[PDB]
Order: sequence, then structure tokens, then C-alpha cells
Amino acid sequence: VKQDMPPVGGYGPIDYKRNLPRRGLSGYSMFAVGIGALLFGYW
Amino acid sequence: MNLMITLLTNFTLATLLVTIAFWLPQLNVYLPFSMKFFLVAITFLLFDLEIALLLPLPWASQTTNLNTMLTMALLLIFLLAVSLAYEWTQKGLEWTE
Amino acid sequence: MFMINVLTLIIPILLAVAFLTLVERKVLGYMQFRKGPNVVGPYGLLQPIADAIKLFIKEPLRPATSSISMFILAPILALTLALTMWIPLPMPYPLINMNLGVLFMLAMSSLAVYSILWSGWASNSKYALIGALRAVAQTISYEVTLAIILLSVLLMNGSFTLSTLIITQEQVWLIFPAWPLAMMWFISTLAETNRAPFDLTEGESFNVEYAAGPFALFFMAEYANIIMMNIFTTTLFLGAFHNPYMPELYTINFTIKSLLLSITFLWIRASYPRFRYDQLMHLLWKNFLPLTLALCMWHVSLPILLSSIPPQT
Ligand SMILES: CCCCCCCCCCCCCCCCCC(=O)OC[C@H](COP(=O)([O-])OCC[N+](C)(C)C)OC(=O)CCCCCCCCCCCCCCCCC
Ligand SMILES: CCCCCCCCCCCCCCCCCC(=O)OC[C@H](COP(=O)(O)OCCN)OC(=O)CCCCCCCCCCCCCCCCC
Ligand SMILES: CCCCCCCCCCC1=C(C)C(=O)C(OC)=C(OC)C1=O
Repeated sequence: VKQDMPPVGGYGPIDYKRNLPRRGLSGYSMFAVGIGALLFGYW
Repeated sequence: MNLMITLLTNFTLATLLVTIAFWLPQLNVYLPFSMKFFLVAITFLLFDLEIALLLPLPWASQTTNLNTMLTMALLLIFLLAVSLAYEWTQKGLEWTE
Repeated sequence: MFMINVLTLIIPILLAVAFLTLVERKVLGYMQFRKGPNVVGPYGLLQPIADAIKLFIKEPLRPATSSISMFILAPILALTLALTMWIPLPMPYPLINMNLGVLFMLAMSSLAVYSILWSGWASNSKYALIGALRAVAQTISYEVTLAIILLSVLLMNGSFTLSTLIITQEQVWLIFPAWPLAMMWFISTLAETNRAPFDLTEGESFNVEYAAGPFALFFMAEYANIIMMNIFTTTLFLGAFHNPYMPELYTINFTIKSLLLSITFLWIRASYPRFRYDQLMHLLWKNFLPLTLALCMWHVSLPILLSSIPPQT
């Protein structure tokens, strides 16, 4: 009949959880890059 | 002389724009005292005096008495830090921290 | 001929302030998943002209002001000090080449709190005066780190001369030896201009009695201050290459860096919530000021320990 229904296999998996991708460097790497920029500037 | 002309020109332009803004639309008919703010202003004043002591340092580094100069420069910045640490620990920097 | 040079400074200041409002509305549009003004002019370019004409013929608010004299003097002082902050700026050559231009800018920016204080007292509203006192206390707080950061940087310059700061940065940007000073400087200039996240004059947790004209005058003084502090930050930390036979290379380069830094102000106001008032007081007095004193000690002692004391002249 003319009735709005989901399809035969159903819909796909809907993502709902939190996705924070965790990008960036480590803390030691960021302090190393900052201290290296300081040393380059000082030299 | 060029500076006095420039200050006079900036003051004249500002006074002209204010005189326009107060007299161009005329054509159409149409607190309790807070101890905390006073304390942050006085702390500004005292640290601003300490800054006034610190301001000749780019010229003071040119001296031949560098051990004494470095000692007194570090001592002035240290006394500014001790002023801040006393202001911190005696709850002077509170509710406007 | 010098008056032509003064006018070619100060009238392009007013035009760049007029179009900074368009740039702000468009950039805050396209960062908020929408378009800015694009209806009034071609690509929205006539929006500041239409808004200026609208504000000049708007009805006066008619205040029963406490003092007429300071009510007039606060926009005059704000605009005069906003225009005089530009005259020692080396781009590559300043209008007024003065030996103590850095200290001149620090003094003339310290004078700009009287416009806030006089506009807050000249209003009848006690709450306008309370907001003015909060804004003055904020501004004088961040002037402390302005002064000390700027002193620490000029320990690498050798003088208070703004034009020497181009010579200082011929081999490297000064943001490389002084990036912590640069970032506390940038946030402190953000809090100087009452700019978000430090705009507590727009938050519900001082110049409301002015008409649309004088409000526009305070507003254009504020945006002149914003462009100026970004130009001064550019000269101070991101100093460009200067060829003395082609000065326009320096002018194009510092202009691009200053525009990107003003757009970075626009990015910051479109990205973060406001501070509460005690929180930016905490940010100054308990975070920026101890690090700024530590780095001032470090930038005193560092040219002596590396044998890198700059020249006086
Ligand atoms: C000039 C060109 C641009 C410069 C950079 C600016 C672009 C980036 C702007 C980002 C958006 C900022 C929007 C406004 C944000 C305001 C808030 C904020 O930033 O708060 C600052 C925050 C405030 O902290 P907070 O409040 O977030 O954290 C909580 C703090 N307590 C614990 C007190 C409650 O951090 C600072 O104050 C740090 C300032 C910079 C420090 C730089 C340190 C350099 C490294 C030193 C050495 C370290 C290693 C150890 C020793 C090693 C010795 C060899
Ligand atoms: C309510 C009242 C109205 C308020 C609104 C209008 C006023 C506020 C805005 C204007 C502020 C004016 C500031 C005037 C002085 C600024 C300091 C100064 O002149 O510094 C620049 C320079 C120092 O550098 P240097 O290179 O050493 O000098 C040349 C030597 N080769 O020095 C020089 O170049 C020296 C040049 C000659 C001397 C100039 C003196 C100017 C006139 C005196 C001040 C006039 C205003 C007084 C009131 C201002 C408000 C308090
Ligand atoms: C005569 C030279 C220009 C005088 C000043 C008027 C134009 C600049 C300010 C106008 C303005 C604009 C465009 C504007 O976009 C705006 O909204 C953010 C304002 O209100 C807060 C303004 O006041």
C-alpha cells in the first residue's frame, strides 16, 4: 500500500557516540618545539 | 613642531567630528562603594611605579657596571614579584583575582 | 606638504576603520555558516556608508548629563588619542620619527582610560558608572603586562625607537625568541581594546547615554585602536623585510601581516565565550603577571649571559 516504511534490509548504522579525534603532538613534543624555537631565536 | 601640528590636526579633526555628531541631527525636529575596585586601582598604581623604575633597562644594559646592573634589575623585578606574592597570599587578589 | 602627509595618514585610518566593520560582519558571517552583508553594495561594499549615513541622521538620545563638558570631551579625547597612536608607527618610515616612540605609544594608550571614565561619570546612570569602573580596572590591569612585555622585548631592541625594531628583526622574527611574550602580548592587547573574550561592555554579567553619532565616534576610535595594536604587534614581533630603495615591499608585507592579525581578532571573537570579570582579573594578576615578571627577569639576564646586548643607537 501507500505507506511510509523503512526498506527491506533497513537503514544503515547511525553514528551517535562522541568522536573527538585526539589530534596534535604530545606535551613533551610541544615543549620541545617551543624551546627549540626559543633557542633558534636566541642564537 | 611637526608633532605639534599633528596633535593640533588630530584634535581639530576629533572636535570637528564631535561637533558634527552633536549638531547634524539637530536639523530634524522629531552606587555603593566597593573596596575591591579601589584595591585593584591602588595595586595598579603601585605596580605602575615599580614599572617606572623598570623602564630605563634597555639603556641600563649598556653600562660597564654589568654585575651591579644585573643585580639591581633582578632585584627590582623580584620586589615587584614579592609585592604580587604578598598581594596574593593576604587575599588581596580576591573576587577580582 | 607635511599636512598632506598627516591627511594621508589619518583619512585612510578612517576609511580602513569604516571597512573593518564590513570585514568583521562578513568574516563573522562566514564563520557562522551564513553570509554577511551582501545586499546594499556590490559584495556588500556600501554597507558601512549606508550605516554611517543612518547613524548621522538618527535622533539624539537627549541625556540629562551630569557634566556637559566631559560628555563632549570623552569622544574628543578617544578620537584624538586613537589618531595619535599612529604617528610614530614605522611602515617603514613613520610620520613622526621620534626616539621614544614605543614609550610614546604606551603613554598615549594609558591616557585612553579617561574617555571611559569621563563617559561613565558624565552619564546619569549609576550602573553605567559601575560598568565604566569595571572597564577602567580591566584596562589598567592589562596595561601592566603591556608595559612589562614591551620592556622585555625592547631589551632585544636596544632603544625605544620603533624604527630600530625593523633593524632588530632583519635576521629573524622577534616572535621566535619571544613567543611567550608574543602570546601574552596578543591576549593583553585583546583585553586592552575591550575585545572578545574580554568584552564585558557587551555582557549581561559604559557609553549607552550617547547618541548614535558619538557612539559611532567611540566605535571608530575603538576600531582604530584595534587596527593600530595589530600593526604595532606586527612591527613588534613579525618585522618584515625592508629594502630602502623599495619601501613598498615593507608596506605590503606589514599590511598583509596586520590584516591577518586583525582577522585573527575577528576569529577569536567568533570562537570563544566571554570571561567572567573575576576570571580575566585572575588571568591577569595570577597568570600573565607572574610569567611576565619571570620572562622580564629572563630577558634582562639573557643578553648579558649570551653576549647579545643590542646597540643603543
Ligand atoms: C603575536 C602573534 C600571535 C601570538 C599567539 C596568539 C594566537 C593564539 C590565540 C589563541 C586564542 C586565545 C583566546 C583568548 C584566550 C585567553 C585564555 C588564555 O590563553 O589563558 C592563558 C592560560 C591561563 O591558564 P588557565 O586559566 O587556562 O589554567 C588554569 C590556571 N590555574 C592553575 C591558575 C587555575 O595560560 C597562561 O597563562 C600561559 C601563558 C603563556 C605561557 C607560555 C609559557 C612558555 C614556556 C615556558 C617554559 C615551560 C617549561 C617548563 C620550564 C622549562 C625551563 C627550561
Ligand atoms: C582635555 C584637554 C584636551 C584633551 C584632548 C587632546 C589632548 C590629548 C591628546 C594629545 C596628547 C599630547 C601629547 C604631547 C606630548 C607627547 C610626548 C612627546 O612629544 O613625545 C614625542 C617626542 C619624544 O621623542 P624624541 O625623539 O626624543 O624627541 C625629538 C628629539 N629628536 O617629543 C617631541 O617630539 C618633542 C616635540 C616638541 C614638544 C612638543 C610639546 C607638545 C605640546 C605640549 C602638550 C600639549 C597638550 C597638553 C594637554 C594634553 C592632555 C593632558
Ligand atoms: C564619517 C566617517 C565615518 C564615521 C563613523 C561611522 C561609520 C563607522 C561606524 C558605524 C558602524 C558600523 C558600520 C557597524 O557595522 C556597527 O555594527 C557592528 C556599528 O555599531 C556598533 C557602527 O557603529
